[PDB]
Amino acid sequence: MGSAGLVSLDLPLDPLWEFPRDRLVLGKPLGEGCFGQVVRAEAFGMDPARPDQASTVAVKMLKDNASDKDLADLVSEMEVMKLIGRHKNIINLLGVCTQEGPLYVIVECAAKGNLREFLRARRPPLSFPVLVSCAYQVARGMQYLESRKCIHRDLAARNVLVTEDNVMKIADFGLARGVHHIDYYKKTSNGRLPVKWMAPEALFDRVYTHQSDVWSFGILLWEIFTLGGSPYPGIPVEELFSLLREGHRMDRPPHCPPELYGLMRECWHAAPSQRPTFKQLVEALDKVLLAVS
Repeated sequence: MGSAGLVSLDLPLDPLWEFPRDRLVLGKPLGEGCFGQVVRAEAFGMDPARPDQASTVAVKMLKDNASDKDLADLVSEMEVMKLIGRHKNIINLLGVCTQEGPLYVIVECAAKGNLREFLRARRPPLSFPVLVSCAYQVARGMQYLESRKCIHRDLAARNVLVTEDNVMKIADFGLARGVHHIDYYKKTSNGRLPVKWMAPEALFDRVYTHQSDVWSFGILLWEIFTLGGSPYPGIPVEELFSLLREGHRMDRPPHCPPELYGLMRECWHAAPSQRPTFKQLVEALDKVLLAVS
């Protein structure tokens, strides 16, 4: 501004999404990375009727040491989450604070952490109905993301969050273009390319599609029925590329229903046109819920 000689440029006001900053009471941290954090908060008057009613939310924000690149990435994520629309099995945007302060991106709260940590903590609770429901819910989330033309490009157990009522919420679906995104939760994190989740065409040709997300869902299924196991255990990256190029895939986990491994194999087809759609995976997993009960 020429009038004031202001020190910083402002983000544009979207009245539909703007939430009052005074109504957001910040509590304890859900996570903290080096350049970003996620704070638990109580949002008063989140819905039109029932003012002064507190609802618990997660507030995603950058720390002071973050760059303008990092802000552009968070803003890009915000704008994708504005367009995606509401669904039970994805982390939805609840509100934003863009004016007269730092950017807050208010999203749904998932108290039990990611799906990998959830499953690893419950190792001898996790019966077959619960595990098939986790797979089903993620499948339904991905079905919705496909219908709204959203490719995830990094589907894994570590990016599926879990609520207090064991609802699976897919996270990180609308990240910005690139590979070097900041971590919001922990100070030391894996920055590397998630090679063991990526489809061959995504690995070698860098072609990301809905079909390559289906490959990743197959590895997430393998993660679920190994109870948060690490894929391709003790296989180096050079050996992995060689192995995948021969047509080889991971073995069926112990005590895994044959039908579920059948779905993994079809997800792991070399030719992406032969892989099943998320609608087919939802329908197939629905049948397993009825049989397993």
